Amino acid sequence: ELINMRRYRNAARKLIHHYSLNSTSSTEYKISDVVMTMIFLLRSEKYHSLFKLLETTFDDYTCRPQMTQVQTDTLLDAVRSLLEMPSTTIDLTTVDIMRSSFARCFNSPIMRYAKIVLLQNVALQRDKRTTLEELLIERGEKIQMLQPQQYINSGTEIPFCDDAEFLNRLLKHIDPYPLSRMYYNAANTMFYTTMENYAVSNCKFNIEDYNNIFKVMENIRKHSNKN
Amino acid sequence: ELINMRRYRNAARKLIHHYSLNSTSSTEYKISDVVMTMIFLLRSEKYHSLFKLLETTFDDYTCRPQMTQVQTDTLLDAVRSLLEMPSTTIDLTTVDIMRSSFARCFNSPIMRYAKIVLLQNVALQRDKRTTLEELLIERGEKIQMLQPQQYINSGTEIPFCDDAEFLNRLLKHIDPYPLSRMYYNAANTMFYTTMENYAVSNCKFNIEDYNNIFKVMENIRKHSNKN
Amino acid sequence: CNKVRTVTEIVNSDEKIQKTYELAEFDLKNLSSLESYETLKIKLALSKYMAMLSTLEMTQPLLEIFRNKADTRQIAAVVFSTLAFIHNRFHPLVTNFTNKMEFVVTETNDTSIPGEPILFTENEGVLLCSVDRPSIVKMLSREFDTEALVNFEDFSITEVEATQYLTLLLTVEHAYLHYYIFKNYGVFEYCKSLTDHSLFTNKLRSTMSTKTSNLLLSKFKFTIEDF
Amino acid sequence: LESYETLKIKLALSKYMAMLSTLEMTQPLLEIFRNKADTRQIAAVVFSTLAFIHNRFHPLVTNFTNKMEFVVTETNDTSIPGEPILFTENEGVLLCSVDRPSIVKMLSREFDTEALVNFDMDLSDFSITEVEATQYLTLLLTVEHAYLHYYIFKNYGVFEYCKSLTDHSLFTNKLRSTMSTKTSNLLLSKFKFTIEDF
Repeated sequence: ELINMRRYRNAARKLIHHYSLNSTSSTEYKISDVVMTMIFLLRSEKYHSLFKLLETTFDDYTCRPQMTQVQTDTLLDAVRSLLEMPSTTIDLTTVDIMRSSFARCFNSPIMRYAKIVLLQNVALQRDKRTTLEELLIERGEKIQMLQPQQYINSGTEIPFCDDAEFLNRLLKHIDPYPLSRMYYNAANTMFYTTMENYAVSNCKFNIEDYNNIFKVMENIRKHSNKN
Repeated sequence: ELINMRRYRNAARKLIHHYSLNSTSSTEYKISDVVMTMIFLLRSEKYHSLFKLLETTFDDYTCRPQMTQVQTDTLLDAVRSLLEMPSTTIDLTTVDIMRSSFARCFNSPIMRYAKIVLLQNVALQRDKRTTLEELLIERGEKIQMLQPQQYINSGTEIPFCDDAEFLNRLLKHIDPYPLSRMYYNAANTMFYTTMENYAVSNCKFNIEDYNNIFKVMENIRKHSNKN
Repeated sequence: CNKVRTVTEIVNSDEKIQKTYELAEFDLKNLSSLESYETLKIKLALSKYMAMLSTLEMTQPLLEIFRNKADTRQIAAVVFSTLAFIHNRFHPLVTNFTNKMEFVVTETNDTSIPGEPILFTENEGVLLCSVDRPSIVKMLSREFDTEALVNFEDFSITEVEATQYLTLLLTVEHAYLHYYIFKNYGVFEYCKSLTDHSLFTNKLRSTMSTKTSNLLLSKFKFTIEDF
Repeated sequence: LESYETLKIKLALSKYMAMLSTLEMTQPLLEIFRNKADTRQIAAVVFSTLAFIHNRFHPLVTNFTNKMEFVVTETNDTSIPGEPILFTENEGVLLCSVDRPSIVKMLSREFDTEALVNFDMDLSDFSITEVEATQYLTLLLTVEHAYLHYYIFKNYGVFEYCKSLTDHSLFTNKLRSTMSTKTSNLLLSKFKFTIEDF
């Protein structure tokens, strides 16, 4: 039809890859991009589950659809098919993350140049806001309960390969590998997974300071006023 | 049936009013209004022409579509139908102005989950042998970038505490201090600083030749070869 | 050359303070300051880690190793060996783990700790190394982008594959920082670092206790995109 | 002749110290340059030293015939390797840019103190140290290099000034004792000094 299936399918693929915390690369977004994504979701009956979930989430979060296991499983399979990735990597966690992301995006006035804000806040667990330290101590109690799984006493000496030929061949194989991009990907992935953990466990965290404190403190004492 | 046309059309009425009377008003509206308007427009067969027209308004705003007068006539009919406003103040020019308003609104950036900005410093190590003049010009381009701060341009006679007592006390106090040691220290410090800078910048500096030119040429042609 | 000879002479006299130096400092600053040398160092450390893993009697690739929910023996050994590698890198004179460690590997929500996927504790003289399978598999399932976005500002190894090993290396870096802080001081200090991380400025100065070492992240400085 | 010229040299150094005291800067020179925040005092020192060199070189003209500005940079990328005093004219006004880190390196380089050549009254007074005198001498010589380049720039075009920046052999065209360029011991002609490189 007048809608380009390929264009809108790929645009929706990008939007889900990003707003569902599954991808790393960031592409600057426009409103028409999300409009095309949602239109493509509309045109496909199979993804009408997410499409109508978005429709419900347009107005407010005083309600959430009530579904059985069958609808959820079919929705999960549809999302897996859209992502074309390993299937079990998303689950209701990713579903709720995407819902909260899209709900936050749909609300709020249109800004001149982006907003650049995390979505951990007011995302999950409408119940309360519990202290992080108490969660640490309580969950550590359950961690230290039972079943340590390995008793390694003597310790095995670390294996070392002094054959430079293999080290040089590995080095040659890392020749095409750019350190900057790889490191950027690794840091971004670690940070996003930590943010997911903070969101899911509902332990509020110093978004702008604590991790920034890690970085700043470590770099500063690595270079300046080491003494 | 699954789609509420009434609310979609009601929001679209205000949105089209604002965007057709050239009242942008980004404060009033969000993405939800735009997407509801787009869905309602795509819903009926009547506005498929307008949907096709706005398709290329998403990204390529320099390509003027080629259309005849009859197609524009039917499009004007659709515009009068949607606006529900008399065609006295409605024409193709206002339609195109509204089109530009929609394109500008569509291309607005919205929000991101932020990103670990791994750009920072690299120290710009060329990893090759480097010349003198190329480094001088390339560095001087960044030297003259911005921020002129110190503004001392008046022009004044140099202040002098012309009293000899201050001079005499100092001059008597400098008697035990040799000149050879001081001049050695100054020259040695200059040599160390220059070699440090060349080591940092990895510039091909004459091992012991340019500063030798300084020394010998200056001293000798001061002493002789006066001209 | 092997010698750089410096002299400061004198008018109407012949005595000179003739000093001779060496190229060790100049060339050493050139090479260490050169980014190629530090890139070589980073690639060498990564190659040593890869050779360690290959000689670890592990033929299955990393993510495939972490997919095995049934046996956590391989995952525990991987974490153990990476801890051993970092312990080597800080203090080369020590290789083995003199204390016998036990791994409590979990796949539950409660045991997951938001910020330290591998928490390390002690319980009546026996050392506890928490392994959080859900968080680490979430980390290793983010489909790193590989297109050329450098933004400078024979083997079955690719970009994203070695990227996962690098991410694991950074995770073990944080874990080992916490472990070393715990071992140098009391449990209160370790937990307070887990809550503030301020002890990074206490003992890790480049001295006998801690002898420099890159820590990897010193190669690339990274910041948040805050306002 | 050595006694006379030594007296003249120490008199010139005393005048240098006296002028830099007349600048009325409460901060010490080493702390003058350590302070990355305030460029006002450092640029004042540079401007006053340029005035000192200009007037010693040209006693007959006193008032400035030029207007000058200063830009202070504290990064590796800006630092020209060898001439931390970046002096040029931009849009009808001369600019004397400075690389502070190079200078704070220079004035903190474990100055030699031992004489390796091997050969009522008193009370509180103006006391000086060998390190401070050596630092002042190094600063004066550096700004003298800057003023040599400025004079080449004035007496030539910017093209020839740049070619001098490439060669430095062009100092000897005009700086001799003349009715225009008034002689002067120049604070470095007092001693010859050569390298013994292989």
